[PDB]
Amino acid sequence: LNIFSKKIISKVKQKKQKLNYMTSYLNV
Amino acid sequence: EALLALVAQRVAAERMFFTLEDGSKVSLWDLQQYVDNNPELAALAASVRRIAVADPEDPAGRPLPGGGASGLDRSRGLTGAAHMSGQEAEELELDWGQVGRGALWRRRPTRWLLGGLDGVKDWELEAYAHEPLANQLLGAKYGGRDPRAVVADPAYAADVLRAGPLLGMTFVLRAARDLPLQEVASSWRGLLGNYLQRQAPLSLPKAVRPAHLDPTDLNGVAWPALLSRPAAAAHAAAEAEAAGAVPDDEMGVAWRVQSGKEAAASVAAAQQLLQSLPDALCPGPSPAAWPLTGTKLVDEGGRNWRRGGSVWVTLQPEGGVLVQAQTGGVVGEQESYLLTHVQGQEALAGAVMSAFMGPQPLDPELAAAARSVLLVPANGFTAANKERDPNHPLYPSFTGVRPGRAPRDVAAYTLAGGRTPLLAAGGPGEAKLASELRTVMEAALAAAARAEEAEAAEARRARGRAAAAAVMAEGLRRLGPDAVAMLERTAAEAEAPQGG
Amino acid sequence: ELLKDQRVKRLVVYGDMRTAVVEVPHPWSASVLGHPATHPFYEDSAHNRVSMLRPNPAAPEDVTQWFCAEMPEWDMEKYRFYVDLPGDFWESGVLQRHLAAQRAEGAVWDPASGQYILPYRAQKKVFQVSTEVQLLDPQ
Amino acid sequence: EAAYSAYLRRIAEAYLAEHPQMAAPEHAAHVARVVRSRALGTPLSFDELMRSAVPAPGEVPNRNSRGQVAEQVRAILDQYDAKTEDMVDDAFTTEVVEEAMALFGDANSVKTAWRTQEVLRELSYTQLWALVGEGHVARVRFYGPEKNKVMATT
Amino acid sequence: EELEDVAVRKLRLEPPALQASLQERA
Amino acid sequence: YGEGGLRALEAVVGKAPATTGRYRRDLELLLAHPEL
Repeated sequence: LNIFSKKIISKVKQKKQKLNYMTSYLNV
Repeated sequence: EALLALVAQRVAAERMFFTLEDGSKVSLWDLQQYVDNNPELAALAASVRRIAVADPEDPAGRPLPGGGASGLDRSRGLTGAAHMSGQEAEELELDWGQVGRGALWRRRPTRWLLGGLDGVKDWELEAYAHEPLANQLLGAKYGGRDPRAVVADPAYAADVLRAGPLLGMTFVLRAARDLPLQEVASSWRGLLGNYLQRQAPLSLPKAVRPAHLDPTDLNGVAWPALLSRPAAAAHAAAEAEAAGAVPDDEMGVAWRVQSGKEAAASVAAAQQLLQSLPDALCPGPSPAAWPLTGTKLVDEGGRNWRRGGSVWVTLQPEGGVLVQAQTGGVVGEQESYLLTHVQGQEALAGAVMSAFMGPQPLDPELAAAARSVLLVPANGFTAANKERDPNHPLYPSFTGVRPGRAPRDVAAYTLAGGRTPLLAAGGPGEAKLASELRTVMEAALAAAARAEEAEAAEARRARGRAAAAAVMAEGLRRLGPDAVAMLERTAAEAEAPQGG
Repeated sequence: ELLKDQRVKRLVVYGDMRTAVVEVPHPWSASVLGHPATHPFYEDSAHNRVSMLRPNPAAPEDVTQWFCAEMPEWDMEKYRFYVDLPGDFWESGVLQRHLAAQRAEGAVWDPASGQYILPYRAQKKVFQVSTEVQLLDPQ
Repeated sequence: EAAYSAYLRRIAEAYLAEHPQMAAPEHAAHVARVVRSRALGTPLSFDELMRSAVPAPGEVPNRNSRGQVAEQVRAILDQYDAKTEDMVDDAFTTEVVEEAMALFGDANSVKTAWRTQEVLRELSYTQLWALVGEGHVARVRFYGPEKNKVMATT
Repeated sequence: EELEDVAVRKLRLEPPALQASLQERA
Repeated sequence: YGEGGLRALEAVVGKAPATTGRYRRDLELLLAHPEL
């Protein structure tokens, strides 16, 4: 949605991938 | 407020009860709570998960040996229809056997043109009849006669048209196309109006016994106690003459005539109930407000009826017409909906029955096939061989024994002891053993006559049966196993095929 | 022998159906025992390794017959052995018999006392794991 | 068959001492029921009954192999190269915690893991059998020139 | 607590809420 | 077919591990000392 909540979701996805590469994160 | 003294009080305390197995009575409120407020068990119910019991009398568990893969359970992956093994169809009631096939053609396929490329099919027509009721009605009258003569007589066609609600003829119309709703409603309304304009005042049954299923035993039925009475036929006839006494042959049904199908009444009432088809199926223009929407019987927009959905029209007695439906595709995902149920509309049941099996039906092949199949459940055989009868007229069961060819050898032929049944009929041994069986039976008939309203007569018949069984048993031990076989085949080739 | 003892966590059969990789867990990684050799994956608020060793009422003198929940596979440490299967491996039906033994029990209803009971035969012992048979596609 | 007797005795003692007395002359059928239940095995709840043996594909955590741990150590050691109130409660040194997770940790402390997220999150034959027996598989489609593979829709 | 951070979460004990989430909610 | 011809365990709990038994002392010591 718009641009702001298209940047927030992109940043959250990047941190989710970083967490999956390091931790026991789920659904990534 | 909102019926606070009426919607409360547990609706007449829910004084209507059920009956499970060992006479235990449960309230309808308890059972409704069991199906409504107990959804954890329903989660298992819509998952077909297998669990298997444990043996209660075993010290060490030991899961009880069960075979549960019943026809409905295994068939959940199939499409269109389930599949059983005959015995499982004999169980779970399932007594409506198919008697005819048909089709409601838009343009009839010609063998010319391009093989039949104009063959648009609107519906596939199947007719089903209750086989035990078909036996009990059309078998004790039209049983044991020449079937060609029976189907040639116009009285048999009139009788299978009149006794249609009694047989419970249900017609399944399965949609073979994405049919528009308005077109199908208009077509059915026009056809049924055309058949209502020719529905002359004709014959209907009249009730000989009221009641049954009082509001304490809604699980139970009255017909096994009615048929297993201490005198049975005498009691039934006594009830009959105190109301409508059977005028016909061995069929029952008093058959009031003419006026029973009133004209300005039920025929016109049905001509209005048909007018409330395109204002009950396609109401005011909003395809999301039309009742048949959202469900899988129609598409997403509700405009068209999906191909594969079926409409089940069952003709009950007393003019009751039950219209149900069933979605198509995988039976494990099929959902069945009750659409409507009208009661007292004797013109609707008669008009639908005439439209399907009349002098001019919607399908002459279906009408001829149904009126021709019906003699097979009339002769005590059912349409499909559920009982695995070897003497079935169509689809007979086989013995499972390889046929024997006589070899041109000598070592295969052995002269053993008395281990062959008699197969030569008419010989001197067969005639003399028939004579010895004859004198044994004559001794049994003589001994059963010394065993000394209708209930005492039936008790005397039971005493005569006991004495005859004793004398016949002593005579059969005097005679041989070949005489046992001869008595068995004499008893088998003496009763009517209807079972009377 | 390891397959019959249910000590094999994974059995990866390759494309030719004649060579298998047998993932057998390290013994202290085979179940949630709290052995200090394993990495402390599972700790309580007292920073103690969690042990889930339920005693066997049929064998109180033999702790090796006691019951234990198997570890999550992703937390296991597994030897990966190479096995050259014979050409009649599928004809002999040893894997089929093991699968039929494993899938023959679990979640049994008990009318003598109510409740659904998971039987002790359906549970695992101290070092017994559920065998996961996975076949590979050469395509 | 005397072992059965001693066994049920042990289960009786177990329940009687485990739940604080409560046995009494009363509740004898309850005691017999729980003795039979604990003798047969473990009484499952409904949630434990419907729990699938097969884990969810999102439920499998990542476990790095040794080479992937080396990649993590290199990435972490490469990367970098206001009032105290509003400061988040999780205000630790991100680099130090990341490196202390690349060492030890859970995803980095197996030393034997090999494609732990690629193997798993993938149906095998036994997991497909469990899903089918639990009524979780909608459709099975045999494909291939040999028809030895299926594409199961759950 | 930590006894829920790992003991019931990583070890996949505590089966998912189906009875409560179906009766109390649905 | 075959030779010979004429003829609270293993049915409640089910068998007993055979490869196991060398870890019995370690299991007993782990139970005896929970601080390990």
